[PDB]
Amino acid sequence: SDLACRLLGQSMDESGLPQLTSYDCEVNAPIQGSRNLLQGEELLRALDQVN
Amino acid sequence: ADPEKRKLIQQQLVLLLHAHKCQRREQANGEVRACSLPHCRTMKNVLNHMTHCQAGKACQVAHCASSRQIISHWKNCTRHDCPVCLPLKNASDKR
Ligand SMILES: [Zn+2]
Ligand SMILES: [Zn+2]
Ligand SMILES: [Zn+2]
Repeated sequence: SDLACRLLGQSMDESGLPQLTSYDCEVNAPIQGSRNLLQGEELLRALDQVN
Repeated sequence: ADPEKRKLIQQQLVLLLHAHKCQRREQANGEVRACSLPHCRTMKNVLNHMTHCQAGKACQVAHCASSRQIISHWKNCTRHDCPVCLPLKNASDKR
């Protein structure tokens, strides 16, 4: 199917979609170097690089 | 931190990437729907919101607060091996 999507079922089983937050995500998987918030045009540019 | 929260974050990261991948592919070239995952439309709505919204830390919406964080991580992360960043950067399956 797709490489990224490998056994999504693993985590998808837990309710469906969670109610995570900026705090929870920052705590669990800290941004390399220094914490920030990637926003606007740069989001789509970052998502495009998958191709 | 908690391992099951990491599991949840892993799927959010993959789903958010799918939302744009699906959109991109469909617009570029398609006949049969590019989409596979049910939750894709939910992430597409979140994707649209993220670009318009500028509150970030202050945004009360779970999705907005989370989605900015996952993309921030993936963009900055240049680690030897990370449970999401590595397979995304260097796809194991190639043709
Ligand atoms: Zn889709
Ligand atoms: Zn927002
Ligand atoms: Zn990483």
